[PDB]
Amino acid sequence: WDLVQTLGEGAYGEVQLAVNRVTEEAVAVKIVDMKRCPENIKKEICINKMLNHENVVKFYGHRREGNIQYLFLEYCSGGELFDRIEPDIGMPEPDAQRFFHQLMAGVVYLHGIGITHRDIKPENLLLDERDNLKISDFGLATVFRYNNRERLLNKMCGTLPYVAPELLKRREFHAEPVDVWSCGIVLTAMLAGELPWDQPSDSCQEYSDWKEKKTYLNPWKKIDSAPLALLHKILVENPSARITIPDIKKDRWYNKPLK
Ligand SMILES: Cc1cc2n[nH]c(=O)n2c2cc(-c3ccncc3)ccc12
Repeated sequence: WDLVQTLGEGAYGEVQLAVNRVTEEAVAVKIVDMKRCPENIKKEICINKMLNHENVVKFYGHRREGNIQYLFLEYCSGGELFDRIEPDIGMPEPDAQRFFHQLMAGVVYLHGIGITHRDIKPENLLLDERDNLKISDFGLATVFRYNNRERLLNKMCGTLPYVAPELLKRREFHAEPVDVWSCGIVLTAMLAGELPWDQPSDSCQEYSDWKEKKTYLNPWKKIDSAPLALLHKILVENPSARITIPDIKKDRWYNKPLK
């Protein structure tokens, strides 16, 4: 394999595009220099070897080589879902809905084999050539159920505007509804083209305005009542009152045929 261009850097390293010379196959390569991490990078591989789904970025292999680690990962040639949300516009409601469905199938599968991605946001929803959505990056993901026994979480991980309010208050919390919340901030982004708030916290006027049901404001006013009816159920402060993926699957707007 040989490295063509540089797809998305940041911290852990870079995903670079790599095309093989002879075979006519291109598939991305995360590059991690452990000088910082060795016990973390083996957790992402652990968790990647578990995964196999049409809505999750496939894993292929890895080669440790000195301080360097290479994670060979399915190439998603449609880029990020971040780059298809237009500022203060968002996207066509029928495209929003199609992506939510494929997003609920990826997380329904994760949750079923006891993984939680923990940092779901548009940057981490890649897309293939036929524009099917894939869940990407499991280096913050973790095992919230093993041998049919659930472990509540307590560590603060994620990105502040997608994170669930209980992750800043409660000292321990279930992993599933934190993924359900993130997926609802992603639904507001796809239909509103802005993120509602910095963080779901209490000295934050925007979140306090949502809890007061001031939907006559941004971003909620750019969203139609059907899919705003559903967001009302996902972005609930109390995790045990919050909706679940089987009850999203029966939502009016989730099963509404959109043009
Ligand atoms: C950050 C990241 C991880 C990744 N894993 N697998 C992939 O395809 N990517 C990425 C692919 C792109 C991309 C960029 C331009 N055109 C198509 C795809 C960008 C970032 C990533």
